[PDB]
Amino acid sequence: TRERYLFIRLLEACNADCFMCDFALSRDTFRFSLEDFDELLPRAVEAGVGYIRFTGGEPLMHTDVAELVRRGTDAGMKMSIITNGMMLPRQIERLADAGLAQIIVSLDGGSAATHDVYRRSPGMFDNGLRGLRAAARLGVLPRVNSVVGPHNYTEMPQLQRVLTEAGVRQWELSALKLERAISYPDPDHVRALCDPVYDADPEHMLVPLGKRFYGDTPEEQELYFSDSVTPRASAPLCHVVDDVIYLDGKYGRAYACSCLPHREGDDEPGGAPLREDGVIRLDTPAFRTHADFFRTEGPRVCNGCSTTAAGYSDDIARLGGVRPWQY
Ligand SMILES: C[S@@+](CC[C@H](N)C(=O)[O-])C[C@H]1O[C@@H](n2cnc3c(N)ncnc32)[C@H](O)[C@@H]1O
Ligand code: SF4
Ligand code: SF4
Ligand SMILES: [Cl-]
Repeated sequence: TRERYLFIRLLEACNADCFMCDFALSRDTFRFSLEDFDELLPRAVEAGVGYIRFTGGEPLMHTDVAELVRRGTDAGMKMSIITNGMMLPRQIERLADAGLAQIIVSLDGGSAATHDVYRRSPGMFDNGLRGLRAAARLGVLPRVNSVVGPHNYTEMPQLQRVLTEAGVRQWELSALKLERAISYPDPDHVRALCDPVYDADPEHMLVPLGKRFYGDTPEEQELYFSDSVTPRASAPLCHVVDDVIYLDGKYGRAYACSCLPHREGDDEPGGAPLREDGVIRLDTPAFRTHADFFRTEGPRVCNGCSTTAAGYSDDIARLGGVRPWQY
């Protein structure tokens, strides 16, 4: 059984104001605690977890994030953090010294003049870039997450060159996800500008993980551009739900992947309880029931999947295994 990924949404509070995210301007007060993490760590070890990725709102706003990285690393976990990068240059040295194995910075444009507008945070792009360079110089694996849609797809060729030159080693490029329909004026022009990004030489240009954000097959691309269904795990089964646990810290919920799958006709909270009788328990029968539904139904019903997760599941299907840091 494979090294699993544990996501912890440490908090919802954030310091940015992204148009597409429910946590924009959140001052929410929940903070996943060091005490919660100490109870969780042995459960994660015995559940087969080899990676712990902190996310939420903005993990660098969590005052204990470096200590959480320390304790995770001392238990043999590969620690990762997803950040908008605003505070990354100030904290990257302490995070690297605490054992941080990977930093993920979210960049949604090819320059400060566009990214800082989309996140309404002047200086965020430059600080993210600084932090990525410093992370690489400190031996931390640098990855970038990008959310692409009709508003920024023309910037992706430029962002590819920026990331390549900066020494970023992984790049998730995945579609904007919204409740409302998302339409592009000219899908052929999206392919015209972004096919060269995926068709670049992977040893000279950084090529995104997994599937193309608009789909790999004509059928996937038709479905993305016409009915706003994003690419998802293909074939008959989604294998991500065996290797990923996502903890919504604030509520009490564990999900079987980081896109937090929800049944259509289901008002109840998604996923499964993180606690049974106030005790943290992973892979509970309720969780396995949740994961089993999407293992078989995910490829059919999931509308908010990511390019990274879809390519991960497909490699398990085609090759029976994944490389390190493929999620
Ligand atoms: C919710 S953020 C939290 C971590 C950190 N604040 C950051 O932005 O990197 C986690 C990831 O989800 C992405 N994301 C947020 N809203 C999205 C949306 N509506 N559609 C697709 N991705 C989204 C962000 O760009 C980010 O890479
Ligand atoms: S910085 Fe991250 S958590 Fe904050 S609003 Fe943007 S995507 Fe959401
Ligand atoms: S297909 Fe569904 S359950 Fe599987 S990784 Fe994608 S969003 Fe998650
Ligand atoms: Cl890949």
